[PDB]
Amino acid sequence: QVQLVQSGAEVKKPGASVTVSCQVSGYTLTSYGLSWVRQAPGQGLEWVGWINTYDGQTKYVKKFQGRVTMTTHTGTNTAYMEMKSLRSDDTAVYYCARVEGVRGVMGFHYYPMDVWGQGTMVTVSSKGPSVFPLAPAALGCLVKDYFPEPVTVSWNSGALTSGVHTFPAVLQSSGLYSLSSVVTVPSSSLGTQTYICNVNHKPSNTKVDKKV
Amino acid sequence: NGKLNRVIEKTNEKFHQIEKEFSEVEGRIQDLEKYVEDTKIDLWSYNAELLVALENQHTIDLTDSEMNKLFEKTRRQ
Amino acid sequence: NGKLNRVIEKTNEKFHQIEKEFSEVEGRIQDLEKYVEDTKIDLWSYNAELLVALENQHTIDLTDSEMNKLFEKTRRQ
Amino acid sequence: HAVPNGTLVKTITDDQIEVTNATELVQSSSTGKICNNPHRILDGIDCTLIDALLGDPHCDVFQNETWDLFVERSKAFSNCYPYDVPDYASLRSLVASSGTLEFITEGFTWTGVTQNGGSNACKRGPGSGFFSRLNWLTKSGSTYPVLNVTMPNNDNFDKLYIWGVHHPSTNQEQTSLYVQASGRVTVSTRRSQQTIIPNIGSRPWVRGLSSRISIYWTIVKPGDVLVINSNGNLIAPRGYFKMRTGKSSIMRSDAPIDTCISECITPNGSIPNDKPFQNVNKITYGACPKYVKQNTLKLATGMRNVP
Amino acid sequence: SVLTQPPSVSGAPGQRVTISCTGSSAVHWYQQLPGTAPKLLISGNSNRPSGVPDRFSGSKSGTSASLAITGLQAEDEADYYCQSSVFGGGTKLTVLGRTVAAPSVFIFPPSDEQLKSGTASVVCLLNNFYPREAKVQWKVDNALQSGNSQESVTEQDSKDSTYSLSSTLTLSKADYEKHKVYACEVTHQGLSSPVTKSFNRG
Ligand SMILES: *[C@@H]1O[C@H](CO)[C@@H](O[C@@H]2O[C@H](CO)[C@@H](O[C@@H]3O[C@H](CO[C@H]4O[C@H](CO[C@H]5O[C@H](CO)[C@@H](O)[C@H](O)[C@@H]5O[C@H]5O[C@H](CO)[C@@H](O)[C@H](O)[C@@H]5O)[C@@H](O)[C@H](O[C@H]5O[C@H](CO)[C@@H](O)[C@H](O)[C@@H]5O)[C@@H]4O)[C@@H](O)[C@H](O[C@H]4O[C@H](CO)[C@@H](O)[C@H](O)[C@@H]4O)[C@@H]3O)[C@H](O)[C@H]2NC(C)=O)[C@H](O)[C@H]1NC(C)=O
Ligand SMILES: *[C@@H]1O[C@H](CO)[C@@H](O[C@@H]2O[C@H](CO)[C@@H](O[C@@H]3O[C@H](CO[C@H]4O[C@H](CO)[C@@H](O)[C@H](O)[C@@H]4O)[C@@H](O)[C@H](O[C@H]4O[C@H](CO)[C@@H](O)[C@H](O)[C@@H]4O)[C@@H]3O)[C@H](O)[C@H]2NC(C)=O)[C@H](O)[C@H]1NC(C)=O
Ligand SMILES: *[C@@H]1O[C@H](CO)[C@@H](O[C@@H]2O[C@H](CO)[C@@H](O)[C@H](O)[C@H]2NC(C)=O)[C@H](O)[C@H]1NC(C)=O
Ligand SMILES: *[C@@H]1O[C@H](CO)[C@@H](O)[C@H](O)[C@H]1NC(C)=O
Ligand SMILES: *[C@@H]1O[C@H](CO)[C@@H](O)[C@H](O)[C@H]1NC(C)=O
Repeated sequence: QVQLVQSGAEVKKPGASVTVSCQVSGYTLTSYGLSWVRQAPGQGLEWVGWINTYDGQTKYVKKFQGRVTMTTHTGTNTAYMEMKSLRSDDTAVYYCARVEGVRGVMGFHYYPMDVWGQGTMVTVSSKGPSVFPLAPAALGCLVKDYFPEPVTVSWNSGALTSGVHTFPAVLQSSGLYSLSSVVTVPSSSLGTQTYICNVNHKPSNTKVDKKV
Repeated sequence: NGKLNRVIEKTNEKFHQIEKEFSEVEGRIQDLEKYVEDTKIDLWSYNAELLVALENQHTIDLTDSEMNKLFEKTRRQ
Repeated sequence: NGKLNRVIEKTNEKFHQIEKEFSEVEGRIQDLEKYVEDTKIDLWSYNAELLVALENQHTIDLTDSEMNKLFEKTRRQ
Repeated sequence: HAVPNGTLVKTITDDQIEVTNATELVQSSSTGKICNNPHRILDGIDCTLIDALLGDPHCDVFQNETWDLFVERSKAFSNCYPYDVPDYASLRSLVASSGTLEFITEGFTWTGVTQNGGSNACKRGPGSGFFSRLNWLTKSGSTYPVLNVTMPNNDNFDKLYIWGVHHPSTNQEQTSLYVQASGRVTVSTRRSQQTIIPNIGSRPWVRGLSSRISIYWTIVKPGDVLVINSNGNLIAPRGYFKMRTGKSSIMRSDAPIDTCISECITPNGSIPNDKPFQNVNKITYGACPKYVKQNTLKLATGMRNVP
Repeated sequence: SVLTQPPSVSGAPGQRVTISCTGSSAVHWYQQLPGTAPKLLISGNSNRPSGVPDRFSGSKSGTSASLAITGLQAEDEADYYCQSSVFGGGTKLTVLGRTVAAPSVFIFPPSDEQLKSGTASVVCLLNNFYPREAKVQWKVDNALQSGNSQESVTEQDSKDSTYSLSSTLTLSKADYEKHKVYACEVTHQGLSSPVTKSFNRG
C-alpha cells in the first residue's frame, strides 16, 4: 500500500506563514517527485508546485514564486511546503500528490499524480455570516458575506427537516460566500407564527439565530 | 556547409561506459571515475572551443579576402 | 591583450582529485591512477604547445600584413 | 552583401564579431522522450536489473528478455527476500553489457537436501515463494550432507552462474535450517575459487526479516568446470545465464519510451545527432555528440556583417 | 495552454457520459468525490490505472481528448478534471431522477438591514421544478437584466427527486432606488409560458 498522510488543519492570520507536511508510507520518498495542488473551497483544483526529491530542484507557478518553499526531509520520508505572507485568498485544501519522474525529466511533464494525500484545510481569514430574513407560502434565511465555506443552517434544530432546502454557497466578487435556506410553510401558519433559523460557522466561531 | 566533417569525421558510437552518477560514497574507485570523466569533459570542451575559434577565424579571413578582391576588381572595371 | 581569454575561457576550478604521489606499491589501481595522470598531462602539454604556436603564427601574420600595408600606403603618399 | 540583423560569433582574435549568418553547434535541448528505434529498448517497470536477473516475483515478465539498452526507472523497488550484492556495480555492469537474461536450466543433483525452499517475505502467487532463478537448499530430515556437485562447460560461450549465501539472524535458525553450527560455501573453477563463511547475526529489519542473502556470481569460460562444495547456508543456482558480447548497456532514466526514430539516447530522452557537440547530459548511448560544458557555440556561416 | 471542457453534465444512473477536454498544446483525468481527495482514473491519454473499472475509457482525437463513463452509478458521480502545468475548469456529475413537475415561484424583497448596507440583493426562488434545464431571467422595469444574478440550484431531493433554484442579484443603493419593480421569469422546459411575479417597493 502506498499512502500519503498530511498534517492537521491549520488556522492562521493574514501575513503569517504556514507549513504543511506530507508523510509518505509504503515507498521511498526519493523514488518519486511530489506535486502540491491547492483547491479553494468550491473553486476546482489549482496546481501549486513540484518538488523533485533526490535532487531538490523545484518548480512553482509564477503566481506563487518566492512566497512558497518546498523541502524534503529524507530521514523521516517527509516533505514540507511552507507559504509565507499568507493572504485571505489562500484559504484552501492542500494536497500532496505523487509523480513518477525524478531523474532525467521533470515528472509532471509526462506523468500523472497517481496517489493523493487527504489534504489539509489551511484557512487564513475570519468573517461573520450576516443573516437576513426573507418573507413575502414560504420563508427563508439569507446568509451573506462569510469567507470559509463550512456553514450549517437549521431551524430550531429539531423543528424543520422537511421542506427546507440548503442551497450550496455561491461566490462573490468580494471573495465572500453566501447562501440561502428557504422552507415552505402552510398559508395559515405564516401569519400565526414564525420560525427561527440557526446559522453556525465554525471557522468564524459564530452561532447566530434569527426569526423569519 | 557544415565544414566540421573534415575535422570531426563523424559522431563516434559509444555503447557501454563507466558509471557517471553515484549514489553512495565508495572511495578510491569512485574518485578515479569522477576524475577520468572530468578530465575527458574538460579536454573535449577545450577542443570544441579551439575548433570553433579556428573555423571562425579562417572563414572570416577567407570571406574578407574575397570581398576585398571583388571590390577591387569591380572598382577597376 | 592576453588574447587567450577566447580559447581558454578561464582557469577551471578543481578541488578534490585523485592521489598523484604514492608511497608504497599497490598494483592495478596505482598504475591506473599514474596512467590517467600521465595521459592528462601529455594531452594538456600538447594542447598548450599547439595553442601557443597558433597564436604566435596568427599574431605575426597579422602584424606583418599591417606593417606591409602601412609601408605601401606611406610610400604611395 | 549584408543583412539587417546579424549574429555575434567568437574567433581567435575577437570576443564578439557580428556576421551575416551563424549556426549553432551545441545541442542543448532534448525531446524528452526515448525513441524506441533502432535500438532495442527495454523499459524496466518497477524492476531493477539485478531483481529481474534473480527472478523477483513482480519481475517474472522479464524472463528471457534481451535489450540494446535497459532503461531502469527511478521507481523500481525490490519486493522479495532482502538480499545484498557485494560488488553490486560490477555484477550490474557485466549483466547489462551481456545484453540478455536468457537463462538455461541445468540439472543439478542435490542429494539429501530439501530443494525449493521459500519464505513469506517473497510471496509468489498466494503462498510463500523465492527467487525464480535460485534454489534454497535446507536440511532434509535431520541431516545436511556436504554438497559437492559439478558442472562442466562443454559449449563455446561463457556461462554465468548466480549463487548466494544465506546469513541467518539467530543461531537457532542456523541450526534449524542447516544442522552444521557454521557451514560454508565454496564455488571454484579450474582457474579461480571463491569461498564464503556465512555469519549469524541480527540485521536491520527489512520486509519482516533479519536474515540476508549475499549474491555472488561465477563465470565459467568454455572448456572449464564448476565445482560447488558447501556444508550449509547455500543458495544454489538453478542454471546459467548465457553471457554474450554486444553493444548492450543500461541507463537510469525516467523518460517515457516513445515510438520514433533516433540514434542518440541520453537520460533526458532521445536527441538528434546532427550537431557535433551536445550539452544535455554526459551519459549517452549510441552515436551521440560529444558532451561539452558550453551551452552555446556559434559557427560563422557568412561574411562579416557591415550593414 | 488553456484547457476547456463542457461543465455540469446531469444524468440518471446507467448510461453514457462524455466529457471533452481540448488541450491547446499528456492529459490525465482525475475524479474528485465530494469531500474526498481527487483520484486518478485516466493515465497517459487513454490508459486506465490500477483499481479503475473498465467502464471508464479515453479517446484522443487530434487535439481533443474525451472521457466516457459507461453504466455510471453513485460512486461514479463526482467532479472531473483534465490535467496537462494546468488543470481543467471542472465538470460536475449529478444523478437525475425521473419525475416531472412544475416550478413554484416566490420573490423575496431585500431586508431593511440589507438596504442600509447598500447592496440591495433580491432573491427569486423556484421550488420543485423539473428538469435541470430551466433558464431564469430577471426583468428590471421590463428591461433586460444581466451581469448581476447569481443562481444556485439544489441537488436532487432524496424522495421528491426534483430541483430548487434561487437567483439573487445585488445592486448599489445609488441605483437600486431607481427601478422599484422587478420580476423573475423562467423559460421552463416543462412550462413554455414564463411565470411572472413582480413586486413594487411601497
Ligand atoms: C537533463 O537531465 C539532468 C538529470 O536530471 C538534469 O540535471 C539536473 O539539472 C537541474 C537543473 O539544471 C539541476 O538542478 C540545479 O542544481 C543547482 C545546484 O545543484 C547542485 O546540487 C545538485 C543536487 O545535489 C543533490 O543531489 C545529488 C544527487 O542526488 C547528491 O549527490 C547531493 O549530495 C545533493 O543531495 C542533497 O539533496 C538530496 C535531495 O534532496 C538530499 O537527499 C541529500 O541529503 C542532499 O541534501 C547536483 O546535482 C548539482 O550538479 C552536480 O551534478 C551534476 C550532474 O547532474 C554535475 O554536472 C555537477 O557538476 C554537480 O556535480 C549541483 O551540485 C541548483 O542550485 C539549481 O537551483 C536553481 O534553481 C532554484 C530554483 O529553481 C534556485 O533557487 C537556485 O538559485 C538556482 O537558480 C538547480 O536546482 C540538477 O542538479 C541537475 N542534476 C540532477 C542530478 O538533477 C539536466 O538539467 C537536464 N538537462 C536538460 C537540458 O533537460
Ligand atoms: C538485536 O537488536 C536489533 C535492534 O535493536 C533487534 O532488531 C529489532 O527486533 C525487533 C523484534 O525482534 C523488531 O521489532 C519489529 O519491528 C517491525 C518493524 O516495525 C517498524 O515499522 C513499523 C511499520 O512497518 C512501525 O510501526 C514500527 O514502529 C517500526 O518502525 C514490526 O513490524 C514488528 O511488529 C511485529 O511484532 C510485534 C511484537 O509485539 C507485534 O506487536 C506486531 O503486531 C508485529 O507482529 C516488530 O515490532 C525491530 O524492528 C528490530 N529492529 C531492527 C532495527 O531491525 C533484534 O531483535 C535484536 N536481536 C537480538 C537477538 O537481541
Ligand atoms: C543561415 O543558414 C541556415 C543553414 O542553412 C539557414 O537555415 C535553413 O534555411 C532554409 C531556407 O531555405 C531552410 O529550408 C532550412 O530548413 C534551414 N535549416 C536550418 C537548420 O535552420 C538559414 O535560413 C540561413 N539564414 C539566413 C539569414 O541566410
Ligand atoms: C532581426 O532584426 C530585428 C530588427 O531589424 C531585431 O529586432 C531582431 O532582434 C533581429 N533578430 C530576430 C531573430 O528577429
Ligand atoms: C528461456 O529460454 C530457454 C532457452 O532459450 C528455455 O529453455 C526456457 O524455457 C525459456 N524460459 C521462458 C520462461 O521462456
